[PDB]
Amino acid sequence: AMGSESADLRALAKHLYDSYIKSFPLTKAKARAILTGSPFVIYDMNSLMMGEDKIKFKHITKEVAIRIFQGCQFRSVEAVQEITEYAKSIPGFVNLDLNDQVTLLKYGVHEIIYTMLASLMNKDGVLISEGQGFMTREFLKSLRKPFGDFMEPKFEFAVKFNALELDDSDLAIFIAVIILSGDRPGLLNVKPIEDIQDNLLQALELQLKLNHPESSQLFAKLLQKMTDLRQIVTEHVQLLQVIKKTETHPLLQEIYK
Amino acid sequence: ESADLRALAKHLYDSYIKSFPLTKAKARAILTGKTTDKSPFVIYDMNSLMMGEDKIKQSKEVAIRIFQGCQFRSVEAVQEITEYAKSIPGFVNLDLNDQVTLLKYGVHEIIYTMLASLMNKDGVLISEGQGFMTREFLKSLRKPFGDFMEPKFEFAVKFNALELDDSDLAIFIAVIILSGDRPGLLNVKPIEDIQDNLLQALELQLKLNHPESSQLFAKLLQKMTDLRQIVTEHVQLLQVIKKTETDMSLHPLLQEIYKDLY
Ligand SMILES: CCc1ccc(CCOc2ccc(C[C@@H]3SC(=O)NC3=O)cc2)nc1
Repeated sequence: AMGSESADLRALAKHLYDSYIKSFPLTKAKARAILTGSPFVIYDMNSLMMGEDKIKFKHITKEVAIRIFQGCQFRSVEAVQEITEYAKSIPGFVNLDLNDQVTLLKYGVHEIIYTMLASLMNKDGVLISEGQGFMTREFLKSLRKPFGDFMEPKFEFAVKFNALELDDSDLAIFIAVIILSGDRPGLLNVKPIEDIQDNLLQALELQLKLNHPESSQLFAKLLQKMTDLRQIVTEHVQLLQVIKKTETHPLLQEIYK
Repeated sequence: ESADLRALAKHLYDSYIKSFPLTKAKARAILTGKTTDKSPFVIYDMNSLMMGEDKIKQSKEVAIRIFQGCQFRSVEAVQEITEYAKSIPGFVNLDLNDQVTLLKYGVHEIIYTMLASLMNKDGVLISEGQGFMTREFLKSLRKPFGDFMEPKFEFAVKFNALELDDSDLAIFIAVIILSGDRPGLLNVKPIEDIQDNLLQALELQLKLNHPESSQLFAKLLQKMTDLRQIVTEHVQLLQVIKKTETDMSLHPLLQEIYKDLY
C-alpha cells in the first residue's frame, strides 16, 4: 500500500492527458512551437481581406468587425463539442445524473474556453484556424466599439495565466477540476460531484508538485486563477448583452444561443 | 473500430435523452398505461375537443386551430432537433451554410420520424402526453385538413412495426441529418464521410439490439423513402392550404424552413 495513493493519482493524471490529446488536436505544446517561430498573419483590415483567400473559413454566409465576432462564435461552438467529448473521459462524469452533466457543461465550457484560448495566445496575438493563421492583438484592439474591447480582456488574462508556464499534462487535470464544480446553480446531486472533484484536486496538486517543483505554491496560484476566469466570463456575458441589444439564419440563430 | 462505434452509439443516445423530453419509451408507457399518472384526455369529436381545450393546460375555427397547434409543436421540435444536431460529432465543424441546409431539409424528416413514436393505429399523443387525439377525428376535418395527418399515420403504422427503441432512433435521426444529397450543399464529401460512420454505428446497433430481426438495417433505410414522400406531399398540401384559407400566420421559423423547399 505504500506509494499506492501516489500511483493512483499519477494514473489518473496520465489518463486525463491521453484523453485531452484525443479531444484537443491543437495542443499547447504544438501552439507554442508555432507562436515562437508558417501561419498567415492578419495584422490589419487589408491583410484580413487577403487572409480570406489563403485560409478557408467556415463561418462566412458583412462588416468586418461583425464577421470576426461571428468567426469567434463559430470556433466557440466547435470548442463546446470538444470539451463535452473530453468531459466523458473524466472518471465519474458520465455516471452522474444526465441533467447534472448538462448543467456542469452549460456553466463550465466558457471558463474552459478562455483557459484553452490562452494556450493559443502570446502577448501580441492569437492563433486561429488550427494554427493556419495568426491575428494580432493590436488589430483586434483597433476594431470599432464595442468590438475593439471584446478580445483584449482575454489577452490580459492569458498573459498572466501563461506566466504560470503550465503544460498540457497540467491543463488536462485543471480543466477537469473546472468541469466538476459542485457550485453550479441547479445541480441536483452535489455530493458525488464534490467527491470526484476532491480526487481531481489531489491529482492536480501532485502533478504540479512533481512537474513544477521550483514553483512555490503553484497549486494555490492556479486555483486563484478561477476568480479571474469567472470575472472574464461574467464580463464577457455582459458584453454579449450589449451586442444583442445594440447590433443586429433563424436556424442559424438557433444553432448558437 | 467496434468499440468506437459503440461509443458513438452511446454518445448519441445520451444527447438524444438530453435533447428530447418525451421519448418513445415514455410515449409508449402513456399509450399503454404502464406506470403512474392519469390516462390522457381523449379527443374524438368536436364536443370532446371543446372540453379537452379546457382540461389540458389563436384562431377560432377548429381545423385551423388544430393545424396551428401542429405548427407550434413543430417549432418546439425544431429547437430540440437543432440542439441534438450540434451533438453529432463533426456537425458543427462543417461549413456553416451547410449546417443550415442540413437542418432546413432534415428537420421535417425527423419530426415525422419522432411523431411515429407518439402514434398508434388509433390516434396520436398531444400536449406532452396529456391528450390523445384519435385518427378518425383528424380524418373528419374539412377539406383540405382531413388529409393533413392521415399520411403520417400510414407511415407510423409501418415504421412502428420495426420495433425500434430510443437508442436505435438516436442513431437513425443522425443519419437523416447528415444527408449529402440536400440541395445546395457546398462541401458534400465531409457530410457523406460522417454519415458513413453513422451508418456503420447504426448497423452494429441494430444487429446487437435486434439480433433476430432480419435485414432490419435495410428495412429502416427503406423508410427514408417514405419520409421524403411525406415531406414533399406535405409541401403540396401547404400549397392547397394557401388557396383555400384566408390569412395563415405561419411561425417565422417555419417560414424560413419552407422557403424554397421542394
Ligand atoms: C392539438 C392539435 C394537435 C397538436 C399536436 C398534434 C400532434 C403533432 O402532429 C404534427 C403534425 C404536423 C407537424 C408538422 C407541422 S404542421 C406544418 O404545416 N408544418 C409543421 O412543421 C408537426 C406535428 N396533433 C394535433
